[PDB]
This record gives sequence, structure tokens and C-alpha cells, in this order.
Amino acid sequence: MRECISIHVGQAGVQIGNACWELYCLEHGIQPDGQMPDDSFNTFFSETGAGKHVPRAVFVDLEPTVIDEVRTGTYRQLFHPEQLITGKEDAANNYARGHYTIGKEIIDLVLDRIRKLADQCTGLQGFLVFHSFGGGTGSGFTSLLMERLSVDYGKKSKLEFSIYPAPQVSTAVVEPYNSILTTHTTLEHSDCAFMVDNEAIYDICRRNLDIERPTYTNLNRLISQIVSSITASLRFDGALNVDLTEFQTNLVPYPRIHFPLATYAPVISAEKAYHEQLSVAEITNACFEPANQMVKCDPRHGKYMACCLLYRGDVVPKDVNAAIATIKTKRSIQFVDWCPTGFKVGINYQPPTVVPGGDLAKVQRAVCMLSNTTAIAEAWARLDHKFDLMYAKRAFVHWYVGEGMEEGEFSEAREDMAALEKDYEEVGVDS
Amino acid sequence: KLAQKMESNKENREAHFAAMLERLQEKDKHAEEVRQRAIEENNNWIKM
Amino acid sequence: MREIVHIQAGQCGNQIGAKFWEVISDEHGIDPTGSYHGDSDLQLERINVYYNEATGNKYVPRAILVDLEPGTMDSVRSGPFGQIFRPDNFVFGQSGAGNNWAKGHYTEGAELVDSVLDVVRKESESCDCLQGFQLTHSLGGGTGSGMGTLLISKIREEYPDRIMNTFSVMPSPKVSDTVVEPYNATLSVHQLVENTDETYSIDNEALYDICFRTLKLTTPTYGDLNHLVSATMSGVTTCLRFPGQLNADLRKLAVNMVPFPRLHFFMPGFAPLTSRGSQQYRALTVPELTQQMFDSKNMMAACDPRHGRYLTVAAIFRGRMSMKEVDEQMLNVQNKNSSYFVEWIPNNVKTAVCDIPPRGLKMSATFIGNSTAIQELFKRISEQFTAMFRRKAFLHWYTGEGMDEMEFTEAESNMNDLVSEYQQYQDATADE
Ligand SMILES: Nc1nc2c(ncn2[C@@H]2O[C@H](COP(=O)(O)OP(=O)(O)OP(=O)(O)O)[C@@H](O)[C@H]2O)c(=O)[nH]1
Ligand SMILES: Nc1nc2c(ncn2[C@@H]2O[C@H](COP(=O)(O)OP(=O)(O)O)[C@@H](O)[C@H]2O)c(=O)[nH]1
Ligand SMILES: [Mg+2]
Repeated sequence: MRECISIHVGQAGVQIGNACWELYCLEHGIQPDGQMPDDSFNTFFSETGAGKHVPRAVFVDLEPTVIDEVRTGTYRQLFHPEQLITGKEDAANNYARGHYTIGKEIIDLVLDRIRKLADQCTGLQGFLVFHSFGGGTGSGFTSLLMERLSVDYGKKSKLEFSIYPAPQVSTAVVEPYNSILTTHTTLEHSDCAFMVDNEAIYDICRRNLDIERPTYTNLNRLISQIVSSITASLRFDGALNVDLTEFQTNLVPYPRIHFPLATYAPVISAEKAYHEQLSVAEITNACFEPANQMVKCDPRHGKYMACCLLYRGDVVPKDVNAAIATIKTKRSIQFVDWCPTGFKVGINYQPPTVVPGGDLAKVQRAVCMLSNTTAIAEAWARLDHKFDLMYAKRAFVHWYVGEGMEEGEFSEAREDMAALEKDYEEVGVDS
Repeated sequence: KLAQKMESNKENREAHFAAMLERLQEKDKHAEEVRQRAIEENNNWIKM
Repeated sequence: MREIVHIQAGQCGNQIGAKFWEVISDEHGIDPTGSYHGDSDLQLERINVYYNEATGNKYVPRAILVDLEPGTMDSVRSGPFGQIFRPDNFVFGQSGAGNNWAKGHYTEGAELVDSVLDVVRKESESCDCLQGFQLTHSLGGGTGSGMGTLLISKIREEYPDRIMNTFSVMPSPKVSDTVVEPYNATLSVHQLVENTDETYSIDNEALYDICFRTLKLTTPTYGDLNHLVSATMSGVTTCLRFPGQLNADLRKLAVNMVPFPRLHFFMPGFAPLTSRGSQQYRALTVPELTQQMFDSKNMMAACDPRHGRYLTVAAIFRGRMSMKEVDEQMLNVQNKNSSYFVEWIPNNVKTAVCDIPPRGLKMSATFIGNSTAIQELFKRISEQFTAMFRRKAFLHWYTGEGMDEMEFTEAESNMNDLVSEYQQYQDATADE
């Protein structure tokens, strides 16, 4: 019934996956061995003959290090060994190695495992793909996998949770190249993609959680909370829900314009105790503050095409409508002329669950806003400019060419990004 | 679509390593040549 | 990506290589018998990058020791950690190279090369996932220089897809054992430009100047110079041998450091500068460590970094310190010294912090820079070369081995092209 397969690619994808699956287990009361003392959680967890609950997920990395930690860690019994796939040699921060050289060796094995998971589904909705833009596996292997999934799965829904690179936490000078190459190749294969800018997350951890030097553990716990908000509607049966198809219908007006901006509230430090409890009005107001965004950009300089508000916990429809009405009186929120119905609201009964010993405080109510704004084009522009700086000198290009890539592929990828930026511009113009 | 992208890739890495060994094998053909020359001139010296 | 195969060639190569193995064995808590006696799990996490695990608790360096002369090998075996090495891995000739690149590259070296490849193949086929090779050698001699570059070419032929890394010691008139060093160096540089993926330019001119001027050692010995080399080699390999995010393997390091294939010559830097005896010392804070990155006094290549621009920089901080302070200090240096970093390579300075400091120091910093200022080192060699070549001085030593004048002209022209290439990117602008 309505199953969703989660695929975690490369270090970023695998590590975010660890955070997501840890949180899902806490939310559904599943122990680290798969035992548990609703029924919608079955969309994400299959059940064995021994009453054990197994994530409907595949973890893939071209190097074994990251996944080796999962298979030695607290949740080693949660996953069956066959769903944790590792190669020997990584993609060395090279899209060409991930997509071609190294990727081509493990691709058939990964698809065979996904096929086995799909065979356990009676109503497979589609896939959720988690990866970084910057790493060779996250970029190269993901686009290879996305292409192969379109072949094997016809027109089955594919949603992404993409880690947009940040210099504060960047590991490669070539991340802009890998980001543009993966975006070009994956664009025609993805139905909806939620970008997570590592700088936005880094700044929220510093500002809201008082973490001087945020680590991936800090970043992922916060990311996991937003992913859980987006997936709660699939894993629980509330008063107001949204399936794989309804997300796309409400937020995606054109095939290529499939990048919603996520904004989460409240993000409160596990200290204080006075900084709560926030009302529905207060958390809703926080969604329109650029400081709570998952991607750095300015919506006041862009136009909205769709706004989805996903509430969780002690929330009443009357409270929500009152909050939306006051926000509507703040003239500053502009929508495109071809869009009337702006607000789609969902309420899920369960208050946000936090990881014990985590940085986040327990709150009675939280909200995740998914908005399709033309302001997200600013994130593409920043990436495209960094690409152009290096590409004008062909700096580092030899690494890709050496792996069998052609320079024409770089021009093609960049032209496609120029067309994407042009699409966001065309969409914001009035008729 | 992918077949004529990865085959066009496998061809463009076989070439970027063909041009390697081919042009770094004559780098042994020359090291044989001046090396033959090394004791050849030494021999025709004793010829005088 | 796991195993690195280490090769030591010639007098200098073996001397520096032996010191590298005693320094890293001490850091990884390995004694001269191969037994681990340390007390930190970090020491063993990536032990397999440099050591093979032999029967039981023992660790053996994945090192091949090469020389055309037997004496150096005996000195290594007799040394402190001499017994740690694999006996079968010592490959030595009886007929030396006599500080002649031609003997090392074409004659005597060619006769020994196959015996060396046999040992490197044994080590390589044992590997789960071979990253590539690491060679330590001098460029001024005959074995390290000529045979070393011959080995690079032969290994490259059999392993064309593996990373080729070198620690190449540049000759200097200040610490010279032969008048022909400019010829040997030029002939070797020609080989390295074409055959390596990354080369650490370890300059004896800079090492001598540090010992004499900074360490106040009136008469520096190879022992004094080698103490700076081993501190540098330990620093630049930190990322490969301990758990980390940045430049964790040879390929990731190359991908982050090499924007253009030929421009793969690194200028290493180290802070604080210490002498063998100096086990004092009480100093070095984070702002102090960071300031020495632009300090010409701390460079292992005799070039002023302020005379050029950094294409890419890798900086490794070692010891117990604040990661926040390191990030602030590193950003400050790039903002203040904007003009010494190329604008067309965004976020080109990458930093890593390792909790384990090197021996004797509580805090240290290692810099790996790909700077256009390295052209000063190559210009110095070209001018010394031309002074001799103009008069065809000592050419009979090389032509007598079967070499032709053209090879000399070609090597020189290739090295001048390299200088011209550095100058081109030094002058390039992000005007687009
Ligand atoms: N948020 C977050 N970002 C991460 C994490 N790990 C890596 N990243 C980011 O992803 C990029 C680096 O790519 P990786 O995922 O580490 O690399 P990879 O996919 O394993 O690919 P290769 O190692 O090259 O084979 C950088 O922008 C990092 O900041 C993580 O756990 N969380
Ligand atoms: N730093 C350093 N340089 C050395 C050492 N031994 C020799 N050299 C230098 O290496 C060059 C001479 O080459 P050498 O290694 O002795 O000759 P080979 O045995 O034929 O490789 C000159 O530039 C010397 O100054 C040493 O132990 N340390
Ligand atoms: Mg990785």
C-alpha cells in the first residue's frame, strides 16, 4: 500500500539517511533492532515474519567508510546487509568518475537491489533520492542512477533532497562543476527537488542553536526535521495529508520549475526553557523570515507561484487561517498573475520528535513551508557564476576529460542552466 | 540515449590512454636507440 | 583508495625516506620491530595506507629501497628503524651512478630497473585498492634523479591510472656534492612535468638557508636539513594517514590541487621551525601559525610566495586547538592578502585540523601551496644550466653514455615553457 523507496547516495546522502531513519524510528516507536511494542508507517517500513520493521531504503557509496559506520553502528540490525551497498574506490570529487569510470561497475548491482525492494511493494508511489551536489558519488552516481530509474520505472515519481554546497563545509574546489553537471543530467528525470543549502543550515545552527562550529551531526539533525515534516503526511494519517502526486500538483506548475524553497520553524536550543511555547501565528510569521530558509535567497525580490504549509502537533485550523489572514495584510508577499490559490495547508497531529541528547528543544507545534518562488534562481546564479570563473580558464577540466568526458558536455550543462535561469525569469513576467 | 553517451565516453578514455602509452612507448624506442648508439660509437672507436 | 606504495631511490632518497619511516612509525606508535605499542585508536585507523599487516600484531612499511650503490642500504639496515623494512624489498646494484643522470636513466639504472619493478609488482598485487606511488629522491644526483625518473616512467607504463607522487629534492650550490647538478636537475624536471601527478619541490637552497639563518647552525649537515624534510613529509601526509574529510587520498588531493596538468609542483611550508636538538620551546598560537603561510622564511622551496599568486592551497593544522579560531584566522589571511590568490578559482584554500601533533611539538602547521612563485626555483635551475650548457661544459660525461645534445635542449625548453606557463596564470584575470 502506497510505498515509498528511499535511496541514499554518497557521504552526504548516507549521513542524512542515518539522521532521517533514526528520527522515523523515534516517531513510530521502532527500536534500533526493528522491533516495536496508526498503520501508515508501512509506506516506509516493510515487515518481516519475525515482526521486525525494515526501512524501504537503499544506501549507496563508491567508498566503504561511511556505510561501514552504519553496519557497525546502533542501527546495524535495522537494515538488512544487502541494502547497504559499497564499492572500493570513491569518485574522488569527480562527476565523471561517479557517472562513468567507477559508477558503471556498481550500477547494475544497485538497480538489482532496488528491483528486489520494488517487488515487495503492492502500490509503489516512487522514489526519494538523497545526495550532495558536490561529491563525485553524490553528483555523478546520482545522475547515472536517475537515468537508469527512468528506464526501469516508466513514469514513476522521483523526488530529490539535494545538498547545495557551502564553502564553510566544502571539501572540493570542483564542487560548482559537479553541481552543474548533475543538475543538467538529472533535470529531465526528477519530478520535484528540495534543495538544502549547507550555508543556510550552518547559519541556523550558529544563530538559533548557539553552536560555534557546527558539524555534519548538527546539520543533519536539523535537515532530518525538515525531511520528516515533508514525509510525515505519507507516514501518518492526519486530518490533512498530501501524497507524492499532490505535492507535485500543488507546487510544480511547469516540468522544469520543480524546486520548492523549504522554511522551518521553530528552531529552539535545548537550553533556556522560556523561549516557548510559540503560537501558530508566531511560527507562521517565522516562515516568511529569510533567516529560517533552507536555501539562501530573497523571496521579497521574487514572486511566489505556490505555498504549502505543513503544520505538526497542537495546531487547529482556525488558528492557521487567522495567521494566514494577518500575513495576507502584509502586502510584501507577491504572487504571479496566473496563480490565484496560493495556500495549501496540511496538519499532522504528531508534535516534532527530537533526538535524545540533540541540540533541538521539544516543541508543542512546528511548521514547514514549501514555496515555489522565482527567488530560488539566485541559488542557481551563484553556482553558475563560480562555474563560469573556472570554466573560462578550463581550470580542472582535464580531470573530467581524462575520465572520458568531453568539453561539449560542460558547455551543454551550462547552456541548460542558462535556460533554467531564463525559465525562472519568463515565469515571473506578467502576461 | 545513454548507450550513445557511455560508449562515446568509453571511446574518449581509451583514446586518452591510447595517446598515453603510444606516445610513452616511443619514449622507450628512443631510450633503446640512443642506448644502442651508446656502445656502437664506443665500438667503432676501437675500429680505428 | 587505500594502499600507497613507497619507493626510496639514491643516497638522498634513502636518507630522507628512512627518516620519514622513523617519524611516521613514532606517530603511529610503531616500534623498530613492527609492533604497535601506542595508546590511541586514531594511530591504527588508517595504518593500512603505509603499512601491511604481517602475521600477528606486526606492521611492515610498504616500502621499496633502491640504489645503484650498496653502502646506503647497509646504513639504512644499521639504523634505528632499519629492522622494520621487508628484507626482500631492498633492491641494490653494485655499480653506482657517479652523480650522472645518464648512468641512472639509461645505463646502470636500466639494468636494475626490472629487479625493482618485480618488488613493486609484489607489493601492488597484494593491495586491496592501490591509490598509487610515493617516491623520495634528489634531482642533483644520478640514481635518485636518473633512475628515479626511469622508475616513474616504467611504473606509469604498468599502472597508468594510479596517482604518481614525488618528494623531489632540488640541488643547491650552498650544499653541492657535484658541479653537474644543474644538468641532472633539468633532465629530471623534464621527466616529472610529463610523468607525475604531484611533486613536492623540497629545495636544499631553502633548507640550508633555514638552518643557517633561522636555526643559527653555522655548518648545517644533511642530518640538520633532513630534520626539516621529515617534519614537512609528516605534515603533508597527515591527511592521508589519519581520519579526515579533506584530501584524504592521493586522487582527492590532486583533484583539489592541480588545475592544469603540468602545474603540479608544490611549494611546501612548515611552522614552527625547529632544530634537531631544540626540544624546548614554549610558543605558537593559531594566529602565529597562520601568519607563517605567506612567510618566505617558512618555505621549503626557495621562492617568495608574495612574488606570485596561489592557484590552490591546502593547510593542515596539528595539535589541540580551536577549529573556530583556525577558520577565522584562515579567512582573515585570504581577505587581507586577496592579491596573492587567483580570483578565477573560487574557495581555493582548504583547511584540515588533526588532533595528533608531530613529535616534540604541541602545535604545528603545514602548508601545501600551488603558487606561481615556484617559477623562481625553475628559473634558478635554468640559469645555472645555461651557464654550463652555453660552453658545453661536462657534456662529455653524458654524451659518453650515449646521450645526444638535443635531449639537453629539449629538457631546458620544456622547463622554460613550465616557467612561461606559471607566468601566464600569474597575469590572468577574472575580467571574463
Ligand atoms: N549536510 C551535509 N552535507 C554533507 C555531508 N557530507 C558531505 N556533505 C557535503 O557534500 C559535499 C561533499 O560531497 P560528499 O557527499 O562528501 O562526497 P561523495 O558523494 O561521497 O563522493 P566521493 O567521495 O567523491 O566519491 C560538500 O558540499 C559537503 O559539505 C553531511 O553529512 N551532511
Ligand atoms: N636534503 C638532503 N639532500 C641530500 C642528501 N644526500 C644528498 N643530497 C643532495 O642530493 C644531491 C646529490 O644526489 P645523491 O642523492 O647523493 O645521488 P644519488 O645516490 O646518485 O641519487 C645533491 O643536491 C645533494 O645536496 C640528504 O641526506 N639530504
Ligand atoms: Mg565520499
